Amino acid sequence: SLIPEIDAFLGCPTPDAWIEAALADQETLLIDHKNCEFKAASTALSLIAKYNTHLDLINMMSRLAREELVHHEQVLRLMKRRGVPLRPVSAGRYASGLRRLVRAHEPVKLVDTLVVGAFIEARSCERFAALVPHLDEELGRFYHGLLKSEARHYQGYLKLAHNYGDEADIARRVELVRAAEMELIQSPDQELRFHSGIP
Amino acid sequence: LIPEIDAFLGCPTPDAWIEAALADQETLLIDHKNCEFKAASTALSLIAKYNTHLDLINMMSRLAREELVHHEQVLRLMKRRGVPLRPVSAGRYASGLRRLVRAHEPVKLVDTLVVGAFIEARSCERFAALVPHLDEELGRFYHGLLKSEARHYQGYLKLAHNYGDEADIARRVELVRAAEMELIQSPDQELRFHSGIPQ
Ligand SMILES: [Ca+2]
Ligand SMILES: [Ca+2]
Ligand SMILES: [Cl-]
Ligand SMILES: [Fe+3]
Ligand SMILES: [Fe+3]
Ligand SMILES: [Fe+3]
Ligand SMILES: [Fe+3]
Ligand SMILES: [Kr]
Ligand SMILES: [Kr]
Ligand SMILES: [Kr]
Ligand SMILES: [Kr]
Ligand SMILES: [Kr]
Repeated sequence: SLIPEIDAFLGCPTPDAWIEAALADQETLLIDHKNCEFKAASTALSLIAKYNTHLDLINMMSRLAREELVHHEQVLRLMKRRGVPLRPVSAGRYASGLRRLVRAHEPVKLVDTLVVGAFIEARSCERFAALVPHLDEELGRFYHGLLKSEARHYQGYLKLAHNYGDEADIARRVELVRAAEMELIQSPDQELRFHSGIP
Repeated sequence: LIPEIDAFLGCPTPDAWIEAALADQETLLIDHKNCEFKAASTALSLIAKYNTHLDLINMMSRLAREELVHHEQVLRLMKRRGVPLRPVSAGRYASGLRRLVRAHEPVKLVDTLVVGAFIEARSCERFAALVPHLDEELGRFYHGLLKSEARHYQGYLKLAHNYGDEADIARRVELVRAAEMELIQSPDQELRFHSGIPQ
């Protein structure tokens, strides 16, 4: 069943405890979300630069980066309308945690990087969906719009991993990262971030 | 205010540069492609550095998207013309100009933006020098990129004035003009879009 459904692909749902913390501090959530959109754009560019002879990756990543930059700009606009000031919010543990599972040897270092991307995007999709019933109208609508783009990016990242890797080795990678990702989501965490664990 | 391009710049593109470029248009295309990418990349690095300057962040996010569209257009054109994706290392020009930037704020930022204005202004002037010597499709593509380069030159300089200091900008402009002219007029071992004179 190539490219499963979001809840099938993921190892756990977003905890209610995370949701409660998120609702109690929507301003730091927004700030971190803004930063996540940007980071996704910059990650895409770093991939283009590392894999500069991989034409398929380059063309998908350049387009993806533009989409993520639109989202970054939209989060900024919404922050502006609602009087949310900018302030520094350092990166959470999640994406680094997953990047540590990545192997050091090409070409498998690439397929793993892309599987990690598929997980980040799948989780963002699931987590937006968990959030939107609890938000005000304009925020819920914005986040609903985003969750649909996250589902496409999840597919995009998995398709690209299959473009450069073998079914079995990917299936192995997905199993290893699934477990690591569940642990980061379910484990306790000393901070609120979009992809933090339970506080 | 904002000077016209030839007035802002310290010299025209030498005729010897143009001769070299026309004899090696595959390398020029690949480098051009890389420059569009590097411009998006630089724009993102600025957002990450100046992650609280709202005007900077909004201009730079938009600018990156536009630069990535151009990255993609040059790739399309490379594909139609059988230009392979071979690595071409970065020329001296951009890093030569950055060496001029002072280490201290808020003047490190102004400096960086004026370097930005010079790179964009030179790209505009150099595309215009090339257009009349190129085939139909390249001529039209490079002509369509002139307008945006002039606008980006405008944008960077306007943003410099947002964070300066009429006198301080004027002194920085005078200094970068000199170095930039020297980077363009001096002999260079490599053909790039922003290389100096051959030999
Ligand atoms: Ca002049
Ligand atoms: Ca050929
Ligand atoms: Cl765009
Ligand atoms: Fe996004
Ligand atoms: Fe996304
Ligand atoms: Fe451009
Ligand atoms: Fe430009
Ligand atoms: Kr939120
Ligand atoms: Kr988010
Ligand atoms: Kr996100
Ligand atoms: Kr060219
Ligand atoms: Kr260029």
